[PDB]
Amino acid sequence: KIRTLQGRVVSDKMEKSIVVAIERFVKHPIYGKFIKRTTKLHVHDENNECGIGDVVEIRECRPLSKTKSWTLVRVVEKAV
Amino acid sequence: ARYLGPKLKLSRREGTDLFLKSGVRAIDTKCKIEQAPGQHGARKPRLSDYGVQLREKQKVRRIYGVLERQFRNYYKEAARLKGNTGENLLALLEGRLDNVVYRMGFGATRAEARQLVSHKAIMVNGRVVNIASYQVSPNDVVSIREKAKKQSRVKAALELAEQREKPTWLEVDAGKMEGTFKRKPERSDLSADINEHLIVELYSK
Amino acid sequence: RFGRIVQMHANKREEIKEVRAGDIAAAIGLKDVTTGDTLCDPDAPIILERMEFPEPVISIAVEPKTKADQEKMGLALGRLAKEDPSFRVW
Amino acid sequence: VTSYIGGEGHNLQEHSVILIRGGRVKDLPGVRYHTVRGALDCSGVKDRKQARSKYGVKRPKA
Amino acid sequence: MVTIRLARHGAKKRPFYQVVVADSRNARNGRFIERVGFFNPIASEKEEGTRLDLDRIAHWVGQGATISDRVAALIKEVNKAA
Amino acid sequence: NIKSAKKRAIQSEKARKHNASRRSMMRTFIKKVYAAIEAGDKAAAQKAFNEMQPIVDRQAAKGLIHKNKAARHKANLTAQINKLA
RNA sequence: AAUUGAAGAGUUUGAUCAUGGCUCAGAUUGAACGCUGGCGGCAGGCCUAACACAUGCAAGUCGAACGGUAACAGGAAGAAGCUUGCUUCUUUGCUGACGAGUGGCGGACGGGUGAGUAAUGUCUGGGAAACUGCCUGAUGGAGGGGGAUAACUACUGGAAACGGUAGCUAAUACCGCAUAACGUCGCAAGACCAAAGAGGGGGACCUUCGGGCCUCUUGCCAUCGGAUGUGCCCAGAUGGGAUUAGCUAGUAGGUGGGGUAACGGCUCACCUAGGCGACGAUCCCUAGCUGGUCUGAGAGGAUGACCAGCCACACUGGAACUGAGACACGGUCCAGACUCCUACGGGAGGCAGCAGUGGGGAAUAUUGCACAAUGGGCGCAAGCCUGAUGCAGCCAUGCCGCGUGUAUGAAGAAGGCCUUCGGGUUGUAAAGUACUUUCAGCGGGGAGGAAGGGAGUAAAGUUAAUACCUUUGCUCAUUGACGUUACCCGCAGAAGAAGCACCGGCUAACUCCGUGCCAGCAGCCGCGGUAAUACGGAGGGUGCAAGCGUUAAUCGGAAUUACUGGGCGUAAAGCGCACGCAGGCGGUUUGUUAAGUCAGAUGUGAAAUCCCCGGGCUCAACCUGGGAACUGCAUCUGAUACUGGCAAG
Repeated sequence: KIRTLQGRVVSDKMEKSIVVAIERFVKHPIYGKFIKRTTKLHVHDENNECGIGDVVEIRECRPLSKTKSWTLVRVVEKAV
Repeated sequence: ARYLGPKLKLSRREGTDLFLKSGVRAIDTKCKIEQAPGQHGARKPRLSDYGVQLREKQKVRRIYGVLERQFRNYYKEAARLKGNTGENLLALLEGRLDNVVYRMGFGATRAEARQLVSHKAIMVNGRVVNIASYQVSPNDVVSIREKAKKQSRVKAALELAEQREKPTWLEVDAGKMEGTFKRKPERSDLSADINEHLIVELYSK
Repeated sequence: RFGRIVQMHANKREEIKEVRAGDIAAAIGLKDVTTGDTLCDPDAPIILERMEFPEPVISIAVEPKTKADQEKMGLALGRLAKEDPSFRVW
Repeated sequence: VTSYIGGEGHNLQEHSVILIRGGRVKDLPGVRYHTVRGALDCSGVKDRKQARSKYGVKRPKA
Repeated sequence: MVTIRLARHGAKKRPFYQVVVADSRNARNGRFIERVGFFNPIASEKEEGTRLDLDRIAHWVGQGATISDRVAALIKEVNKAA
Repeated sequence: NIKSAKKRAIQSEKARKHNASRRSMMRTFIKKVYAAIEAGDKAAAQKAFNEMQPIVDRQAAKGLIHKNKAARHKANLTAQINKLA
């Protein structure tokens, strides 16, 4: 297939853009305990679709903005 | 950097003879061995464990005159290879040129032996070599230069060394000095008064 | 050696690559040369032309402003020790 | 800082460019260095024919 | 202009070379694309003195490489029939 | 310094004198086109765009302006006029 | 075959066991210093002030682009000596060559340094919206004309640097025009864009006697790809401080114009009121990063010199030009500071390029030799240039090899140091005897590092031509900086060549004399108060060795930062106690997902370095073959226990 992430929608107080958060359960280098290492990405999407709290397939693309360089594929798990 | 000092004084510091001044007087009479290395060597110490490791390290050193910097290289080399480091240390040390010169009987003492080797009078395997720390590789041969042959040092080495035990893993021509060296030196084919775990324990730290 | 050769028009430097007989030039480098030295051609016959050494006359003394300049005092006057024949240091 | 003057009979004075190497002089409180004799204006010791690598005495002529 | 030249290794008076494919602008012993074979000029009598990777040198030809002087001469010294 | 490749200085000065003139020749033709787009009269905008097109493509052959920049300036003009009329 | 690998001791107390720091035994160094010092090989050699720099060199080449020729040598009609062809010279760019210039290509590479830089960078693994001289493959063309302008000329300005004025000739210089396509733009139809000629040989036709004509060699411009390099985006990793809590205002995103090789707030206009932050934002201090080096059993700790990749800077700060590529070390312009020339008007330059200097400092080299080999620039090539590089010099700084002799030799010498005074020890150590004689000193031989390239010749190509050019064998004469080389052979002779530290315990090794808490020793504990194995001097003895100690430095030992691998009642340490958000962890059952996890595959993990089995310098250090390794990371396909997410109980 192609490189695509899972993420979670965080900051949608703006237009045609979203800051997603993707969780990384990495292993600590020296202490061996798994830490919930967060990662936040300015991700471009199409016209204002979703809200907060929904897992969102997102793939790498052109640098559409200064920071936004990823594209939202689809919205999964709509909730309250 | 060789040793260049009074010779049997090391043997009286080690008690026994390490065959360092064999020569014509093949009996150690004018030596007063064991109880007089110095003005106060007429007594005995409690001789701690560090000392008994060091004095044993000194004996294996003094038969072949290996300086510590050169000596430590063998321990780095023996532990590098396979097998036992106690066995490998002496095995690679037996391959020294003056050691095989002595084991084949071309020299009656190692100082007399190395004087032949350093003055490039030995054509080992087809090439004259003047550096005594040359590894005499397994399954080989060693010849002597004919144009510097038999100047009364070789014949006296031929006389005395044929009275002394006739070594095992090699063959002496005994007519015109054509030494052949065949196999790997085994732990059982040794002087056996030396120990080995005294050395490799000291060199761990 | 012979590093660089200069014709020396009153402490002005023009480069000389070859010197003939009878000309004056300055040889730059020359670590151990003294006054009136007979520089000859080696791997060849060696010549000599030097016989004179003039007189010293009045000896005075000195002491610098501090002792931190005393290493330069022996050096800079030692720098002057190489130059003049009739100028000694005690 | 302070420093210790090893040996005996030093020709030191009010100003002398000397050289300093570190080392605790434990019996002296608050002195942490040793002047190396064999250096600059702090000259060598006399009658120190033994252990002369420290104190900078040369080998006697023979 | 990627070339196939020599890079000098070894000690003083006892040289050694490994013929390498590199970008010609770069230094001699520096950044190279790929080592392809080696060469010994003081190759004492053992048969191994050169082991040239002939097929990639033939492959780099199609990619537009400029085979240098002695590198081409070593191919003429170590022929294409042996 | 006084290296004898310092003619590259004056070889660049006559080069820049050649360039900036011909560089402005391009830009001024773009100004005439852009003035017509502020004007809006179509035939004046079309003919000017049909005038400077041989001028733009020619300097691409001389390499003073990159081909894609020259391709951009074609795509700039025709997009502005078509949305106008 | 490729990790066969981990020690402890002294010290609190009258004595003991612990807790617990301090210190030593080991290795290592870009080391300095003290004393000593014979040679060779491979190495390394400004760590501090990115402090300021004198001088010589560090980047030119092209005549196969062109007008020309200022030098040099020529055939050359001739000049004059006058030994009538022996020569002094005048013609002359018509030859081989060639400054000064126009033009082409390079100079953006190599070489240096680590100030800045805590993330614009770097290492790792991926991506899409590009550009890419030279080298390369394919598909075609390569028509026809023009105006100036150096150079150079006549005048003239200046001390030079450098000009200024009026004429003048060429170009593979520049500028149109023709003519376009698998090219650019455009929904489309269509519109528009390029190019240059030089060098060799010659049958025959034509020769305005140049040439055209043919062939060959090469260059040229357009389009789509290769290769290489380059710019760019994204995820993670990449220091110390919270006595650094809020931070930001083109700042976070949209839209449209412009910009950009290409993407984007890149840059403005207008709108939206957001973006980053406890997984540490912002701020201050320090620092180039990495492969790796050192140590360690390993995990980690310290570090980033030399060699190699990357990045940044080029006197300080700012900007742009040119060009394939620079916001440019040895380019331009401007501002500032600092120096140099001067005729006083005006100009010139940047060692953080190789040496070299003053200075700073404990601390570091020669203004050296050759373009012979490797590499690079330009060129058809020959060749030219090359402080890259190869080499030489100085310096034990380091690692490695070697020597200063061997054997014999007892009156157990003399002498010294002792002596329970009888002897013992130094010590077979010296002398003397007989031999060996490396390296050094000296005289002769002697590799290889050298492949090429030059002229000729034969052959195959080659074309209308047996010519040219190209390839191929072939012969001759040659190419060596280093370099009286590596190495070898002989001569004379034991002869030119051994020190430094320690000796109370730790720790291998003791007596005597002097000295009396003095003089001093000392890493720690501690010695010296008149019998000191610890102080200094002898003698003796031990360690190490062309080095040996001292200091500094890092890890070790130190399980005294404890991830592997520590503690908290009294030894240092439970907040005085409680509630509680973030956060950490979380009973049990089924279903589901595969994030974590594990298995297999793939790409990569640059080379070197490190390790193993080998090979070459006589050995070794050292150079070097393959392999292993690089324990990682990313992607892809699976397994469903355990942990997590989700749904239900």
